[PDB]
Amino acid sequence: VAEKTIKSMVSKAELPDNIKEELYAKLIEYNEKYKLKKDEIQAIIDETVREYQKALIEPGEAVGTVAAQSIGEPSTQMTLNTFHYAGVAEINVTLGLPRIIEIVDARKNPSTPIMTVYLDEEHRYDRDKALEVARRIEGTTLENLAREETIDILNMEYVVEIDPERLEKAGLDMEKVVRKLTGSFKSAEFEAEGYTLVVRPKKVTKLSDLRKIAEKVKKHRLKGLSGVGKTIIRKEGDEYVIYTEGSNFKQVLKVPGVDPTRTRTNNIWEIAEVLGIEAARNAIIDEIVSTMREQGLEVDVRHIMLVADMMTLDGVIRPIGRHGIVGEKASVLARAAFEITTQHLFAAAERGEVDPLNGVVENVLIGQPVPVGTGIVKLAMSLPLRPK
Amino acid sequence: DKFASRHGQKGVIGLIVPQEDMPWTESGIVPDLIVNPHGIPSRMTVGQLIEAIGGKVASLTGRRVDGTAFIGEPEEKLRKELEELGFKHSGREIMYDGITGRRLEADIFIGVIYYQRLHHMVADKMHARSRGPVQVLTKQPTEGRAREGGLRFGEMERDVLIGHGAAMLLIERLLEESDKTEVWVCESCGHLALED
Amino acid sequence: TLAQRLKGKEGRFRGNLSGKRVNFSARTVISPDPMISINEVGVPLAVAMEL
Amino acid sequence: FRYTRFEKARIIGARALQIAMGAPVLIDVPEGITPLQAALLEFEKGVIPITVIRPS
Amino acid sequence: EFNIFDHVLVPEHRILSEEEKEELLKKYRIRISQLPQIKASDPAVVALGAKPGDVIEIKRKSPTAGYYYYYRLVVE
Amino acid sequence: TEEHTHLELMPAAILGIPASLVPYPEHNAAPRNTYGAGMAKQSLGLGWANFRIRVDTRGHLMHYPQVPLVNSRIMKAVGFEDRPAGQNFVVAVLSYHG
Amino acid sequence: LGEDPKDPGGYFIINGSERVIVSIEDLAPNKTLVERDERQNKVVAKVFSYRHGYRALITVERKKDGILYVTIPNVPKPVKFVYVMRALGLLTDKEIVE
Amino acid sequence: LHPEKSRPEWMVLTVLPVPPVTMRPSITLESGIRAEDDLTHKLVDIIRIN
Amino acid sequence: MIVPVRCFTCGKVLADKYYEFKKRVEAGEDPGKVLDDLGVERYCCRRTLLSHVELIDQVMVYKVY
Amino acid sequence: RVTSPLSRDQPHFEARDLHGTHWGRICPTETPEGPNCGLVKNLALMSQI
Amino acid sequence: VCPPYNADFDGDEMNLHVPQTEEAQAEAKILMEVQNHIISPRYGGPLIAGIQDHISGGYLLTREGAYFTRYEVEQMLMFAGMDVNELPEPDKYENGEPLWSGKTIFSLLLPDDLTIWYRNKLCDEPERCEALEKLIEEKLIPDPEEVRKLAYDGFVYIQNGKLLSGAVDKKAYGREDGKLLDIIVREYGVERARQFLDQVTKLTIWVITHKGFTTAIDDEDLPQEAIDRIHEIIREAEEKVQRLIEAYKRGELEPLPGKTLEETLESKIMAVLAEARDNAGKVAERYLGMNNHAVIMAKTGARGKILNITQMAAMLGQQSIRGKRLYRGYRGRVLTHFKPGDLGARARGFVTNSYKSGLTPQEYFFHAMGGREGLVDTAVRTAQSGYMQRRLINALQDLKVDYDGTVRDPTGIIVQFKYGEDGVDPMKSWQGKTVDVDRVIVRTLLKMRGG
DNA sequence: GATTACCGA
DNA sequence: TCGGTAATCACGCT
Ligand SMILES: [Mg+2]
Ligand SMILES: [Zn+2]
Ligand SMILES: [Zn+2]
Repeated sequence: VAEKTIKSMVSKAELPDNIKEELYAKLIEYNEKYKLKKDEIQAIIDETVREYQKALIEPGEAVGTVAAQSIGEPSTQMTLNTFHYAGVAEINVTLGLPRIIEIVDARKNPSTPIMTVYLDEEHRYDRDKALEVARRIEGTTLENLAREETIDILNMEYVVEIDPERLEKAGLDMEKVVRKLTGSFKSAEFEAEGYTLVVRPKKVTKLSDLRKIAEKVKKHRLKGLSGVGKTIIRKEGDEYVIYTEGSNFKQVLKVPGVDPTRTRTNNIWEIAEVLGIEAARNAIIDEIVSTMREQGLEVDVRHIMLVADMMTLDGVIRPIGRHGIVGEKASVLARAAFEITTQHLFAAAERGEVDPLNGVVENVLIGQPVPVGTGIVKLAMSLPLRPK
Repeated sequence: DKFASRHGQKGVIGLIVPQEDMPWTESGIVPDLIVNPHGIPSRMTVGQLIEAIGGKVASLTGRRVDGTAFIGEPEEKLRKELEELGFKHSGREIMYDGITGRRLEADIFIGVIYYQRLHHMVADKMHARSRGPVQVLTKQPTEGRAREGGLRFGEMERDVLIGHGAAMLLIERLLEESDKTEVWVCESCGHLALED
Repeated sequence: TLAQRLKGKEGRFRGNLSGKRVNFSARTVISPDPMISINEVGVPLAVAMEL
Repeated sequence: FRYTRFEKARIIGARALQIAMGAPVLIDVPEGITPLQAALLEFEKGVIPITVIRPS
Repeated sequence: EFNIFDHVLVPEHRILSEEEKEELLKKYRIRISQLPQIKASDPAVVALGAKPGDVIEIKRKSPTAGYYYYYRLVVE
Repeated sequence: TEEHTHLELMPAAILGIPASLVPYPEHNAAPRNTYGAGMAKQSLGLGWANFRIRVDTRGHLMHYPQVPLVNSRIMKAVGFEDRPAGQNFVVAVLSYHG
Repeated sequence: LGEDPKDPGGYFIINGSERVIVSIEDLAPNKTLVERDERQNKVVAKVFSYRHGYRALITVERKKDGILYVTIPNVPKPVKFVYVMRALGLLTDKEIVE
Repeated sequence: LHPEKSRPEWMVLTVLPVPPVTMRPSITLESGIRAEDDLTHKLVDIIRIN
Repeated sequence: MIVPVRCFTCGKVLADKYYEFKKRVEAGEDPGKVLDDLGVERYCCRRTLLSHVELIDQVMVYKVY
Repeated sequence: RVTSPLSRDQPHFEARDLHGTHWGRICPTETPEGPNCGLVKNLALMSQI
Repeated sequence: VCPPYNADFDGDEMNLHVPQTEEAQAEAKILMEVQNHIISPRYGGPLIAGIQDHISGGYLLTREGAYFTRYEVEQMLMFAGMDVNELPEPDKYENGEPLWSGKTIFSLLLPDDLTIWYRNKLCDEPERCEALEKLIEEKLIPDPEEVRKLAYDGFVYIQNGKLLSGAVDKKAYGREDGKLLDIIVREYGVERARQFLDQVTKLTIWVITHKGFTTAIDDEDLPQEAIDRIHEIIREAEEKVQRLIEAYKRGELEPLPGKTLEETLESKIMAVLAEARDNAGKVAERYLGMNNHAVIMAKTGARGKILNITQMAAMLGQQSIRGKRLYRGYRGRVLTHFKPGDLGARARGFVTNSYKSGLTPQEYFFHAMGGREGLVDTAVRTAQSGYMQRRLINALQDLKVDYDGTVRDPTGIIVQFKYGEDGVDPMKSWQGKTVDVDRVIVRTLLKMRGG
């Protein structure tokens, strides 16, 4: 009845059953305490082996076609949703059908990057200390602490202006005004009316072209780490999260306070270059899952793990059309009915190229039975054949 | 034969049940179009239900009720003109079923709605083709019913059969019920031969 | 010319080779009946005498 | 040794084509039957001669 | 301070031995070139002792099987 | 008041000519009216008096057309209550045998 | 004469099939427009202009250095403003100012 | 390139092949007027410039 | 398109009681009492007198031999 | 009818809308469905050109 | 069979094509018949299942108070296929007359050793389910007479092919998950479950035919004092908008750090308007009872929501366009009936009359603006999804499964070992998972212990 | 006419 | 950085 008695009844039966299954079956069987004793214990295990043996896949299946159809059906019923979501932190992340094209087609650029930032054990519960970490991530120049630029009369040429209230609620630290001299060119120190007068005692190179200085040092200021966009803080699960904007990975992971082991991303090519290919496996898988569940309608994750484990097939992730997997290695007729380009592509493989067989698009094109499905079985039969 | 209202309740004749099996009412009324009740509180077409009272009011009174936008006949004044002419204020009436004959324990709604027939009639759609005249250039069937041609199976329809696993059907459908040609081919050159 | 006969979204890979027109078909409208089983279908007797 | 769903639909397909080209039938008679329906009755009693090859 | 490992995205790798290459080759009746090829970049392989022309095993996890192996190669 | 600068005519004529066929078009939803004004251009109906002496590629004729009950006062002043299209059924709303 | 009085007219009988011109909606000729910002570059100001036939875009663009381009149709090669404006009819810099 | 299947000097067309008649059909318009095929119409104009 | 000689739901003749009906509404008399004065009881008989077009006049004169 | 010379297929999310100037000149509802859906539009019933 | 085809009956077109050769015809019959496709490979749940009348007929059969007389029981068992001998027995409540109950006419279709218990959509009182659940879990087999007549109408409980307590709605059929057609294809073959769905369908449409299911105009009607409850919500929500314009105009901005003053203003305003429409939706929903035939169609679920039945005797909410409120128009004023420089609720796209109490002409033209945004996104989005499917099929149509469990491309490069994290077909897995120990334990024990 | 991305100084 | 060019954009039916 006790521990030894049960565990070794599964151990004997084990060889057709699975490893995961074993742990599962025991931990529920033990739990039930109005207990059943011996004969129905053997009846349950000999029934669990029959359902697992009943539900294995038939050899010869056509996996790759029913993966592309069950991911392309739910995007046609993608009608309007509640675009007036009631959140604040996550902002403008292009929900719907235009996300699914951006994850399938590689597209180095992607619009609206939002990288989720999680925090460690020392910036977890402290409210205002978590704020200065988000201060350290954000970073601000001088151009966004203004509204426009007004010229002087003769020689002062510049002034700092409206407004100053970004330094009493976030705390952008008027001591940093002193700090400005860091590796700069001239760096005069004079604060009369709260703005630092910088004199330029030289000649013809800068005469009156104020507009080109707006691309130099006036814009090159980097007041804070991780030179990326704005940061929003939300309260979830007794940790503060910092839902930032943009994507600057190897700088962001080297920040004093971000927990490095858990920061998920809405980008594809950077998680492949930094964390490796098999991490970008899990970036593609976890992102198409999160789009489907938010829109109500579900797809099973056998279909997602066939596309993702085929799109990282050659060590660098590929796109899906006309430059990726169809444009990669195949028969030369397989590339003919996709990417109607053929004087680029069909006359290129005119030079030194054979073409055997063994696609699915060729044997249908030439008149042969395809290899998948029922063209996979091989028969044999003897011949006395008495009727009786 | 596709019918429709002017509110957007399109549909097709389901069947054509005789007059004897009709759920009829505690008067001489036998309905014509037994509309599905699962379509009115799903599409938000309340103007259907206001017009149904407006047909019953403006047939018993004598004068065709004005129903123009924004200045027409109001809602509440109709339901009093029906209520003093001899009927319940909301259309509902006592109805007896015609198969067995007992009052259905509900009060079935009934009115007068103006429908209109559409020209998506069925005798301009049905065609069958066993083996007809073919294309001159490819020897494949033609296009359209006026030139006696069948359907065309795009790249969607080729892939929905490979998903099953049908490889025998995929040969017989695409090439055996199509053009087949026998060709003499050389061995060591690869080019086609020439009969004479 | 030749490159537009081979190609052009209705050329001779999708237009005529890998998607072809077939024989022994029909096409008409649909209309319910809940009295036949789940895996049967009605067929008109005009289409039934030409297939 | 149970057949799959792809092997069961090929053994019937080859046996229904032999049963049309000669190949005398087992006890399958009654009263009129299309050559496809003769192969379905023979597979139920387990007297199919045709066996599969399982590459392994 | 961190590495590429100890992360909820990266599964743990290990470099095979010399006798396991032929043992894996007879289990699946394949040819050595028919395996899906990590590049010599992309830090998952570079912190191990990456030699081009070798098989490296990953032990990744799926929420519907448990643990599941998936073999790869190293190309320049 | 003493604030305005003009004064409207009847405002029941914002909409077009086949969208002025739908009675009470402020009670329905918005996509239901668009389908309704897209099917008055497809109904059958006796439209002109010279369908007999005419050669057009295909024509239609409906034997017993009827002037509708409750409608706009606009469709009296275009001519639609003189060449109409469609009849007046007497419907009922109940779920029949399937 | 073989007609009906309710026929409104407004259609030719070119070749035996009654054909009607459907009014194409222009974009206000000989006007000028102040086009939007940040599609690929900074602000542009496009226009159309035609008389007795040929129409053409004649835009006065600018990108992020203060060039003030002018666009010509034939041989496109976008030309700076002060090249053409000096070479056309005015020589004095004071006249370009005023 | 490949020395038996793709010589580079064969890329310059010294002899242009003519496609057959069965690939260039002659469509009849009303009852006796024949619309010349688009490939046929350009090949006629090639020979007059040669 | 002359008046239908039956109704469309209730089988009852109507074409004898249309041209007597309309010649007593072009005097100004209300139709609510004229249709009641004749033999019209329900409102399924009555929706097809009260809405009709009498279009036979226009088409007839156009002629085809 | 009043048609509009543009491309029939590519989306024009700001040129297929319904603008405040259409009040009393263009009908708000009549628009045929298909690829057009807002490139052919009808004049109102009280206007003058 | 009309959620696989995704069809309706407003004049569509379906094409058949006969297969001919004797190899391609015996392949069509074994591999492609309908009953093999009762569950779907995208999510496991059943796809070929009940629709509009099949759900809402099944609620009228299993209500408490559905007592059929002797002629109506005997007539419907002949119409729904089944073949039983002279056992409609035993006239369970002879209190008025000798007539049966509604549960036991449904308990002739089930096989003889089912045991299932679950809670469905109609549960309005969660406390009175608790009592039933607690007793069941401790005393595995009580007696079906005594204790089980403490039942509810939202806790389905069947044992031994006998529905003791429940009410059938869209959790036993349906285009999405119904776990009473689901548990009959994994336990009792397939060919049994084609005649469960063939006898349910004809039994259920019978009772919805001879009981009446009209829905007239009075189903949307509210008495006078309930209407005045709505108007105090619309007045003060407009007063909060008129106050929030004055806070922005005199410099009482109260800004958010991220957004600009115009974008903070629009945020706060829309939230007030949104909440106002849901608060008035709860007033109407609380009031009109669940006894007319317009909320029966909405609770159970067959072409309805509980939004568009309170969008018919209440507000119609705001009327937005891709997240912005209506702003396109003249120079600072949408229609020329409003004084310019105005950000009020009534003046910037917000209707306040029902689909019963008439829309005034600013509200109707505001309503066409929001309606054309819905029709453009049908024809735009369809062409991008159609081309996105052609990319993925034509790149992925090569992959098979070998006999030793390996997915391989045409060149012999192994793509995925031991197909799909080995190895169970998602068409026959349960909700992503594998062998389902939990259900097995309860099922196997019950039959053995029960005997 | 709009998105990209590959190619070219 | 930085400018340049092609090549791509549902299903069926009249
Ligand atoms: Mg349809
Ligand atoms: Zn030869
Ligand atoms: Zn009548």
